[PDB]
Amino acid sequence: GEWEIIDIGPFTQNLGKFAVDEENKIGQYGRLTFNKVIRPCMKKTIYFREIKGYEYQLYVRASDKLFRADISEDYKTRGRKLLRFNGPVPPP
Amino acid sequence: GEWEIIDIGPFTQNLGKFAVDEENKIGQYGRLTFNKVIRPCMKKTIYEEIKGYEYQLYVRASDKLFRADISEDYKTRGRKLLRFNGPVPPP
Repeated sequence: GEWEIIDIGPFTQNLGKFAVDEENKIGQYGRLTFNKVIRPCMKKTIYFREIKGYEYQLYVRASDKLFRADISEDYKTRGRKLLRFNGPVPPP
Repeated sequence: GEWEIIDIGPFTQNLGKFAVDEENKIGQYGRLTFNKVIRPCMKKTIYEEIKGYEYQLYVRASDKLFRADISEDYKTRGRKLLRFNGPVPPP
């Protein structure tokens, strides 16, 4: 399964909040305040045709800094895990 | 304008080599050897009438992964390495 562009509406925004909420448990940057997920947002669907889960890559502004966050999502349960959180990075 | 994922092929391979060739002029990572373009490759089309394009690539060179952004001018066809960051983790 491949990567595709997705929009930055409510579902993506809540992915962003998840990422920042998970990074705040780790503490690597000190306490971040979620601002917004910006374009572009990418999803990889991991797989007759049957979806197992997804991988999201997002650019998340928090505390007015840009970070790159990768999130895995389970298709059946919608359990969610923060795989990576990099930055600050410049915009794509 | 819009971002899109594009297929990996000869075009991306040449952008990858360009990035590494340009970064080697800068010198920030020493002499890098091009290895591979890894998925995905993203392109943005910028409108003014087309003004130009912007590429984001994940480029393996000297067995380290870097993120490279390349701009391309529609009228001149000139290309520039805007940045080359890393090592970064895989997408």
